[PDB]
Amino acid sequence: GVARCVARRGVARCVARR
Repeated sequence: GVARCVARRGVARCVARR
């Protein structure tokens, strides 16, 4: 449920984790 945007080598990856 937690939409987390993580910067992965410049790329902004928004993934929902629980």
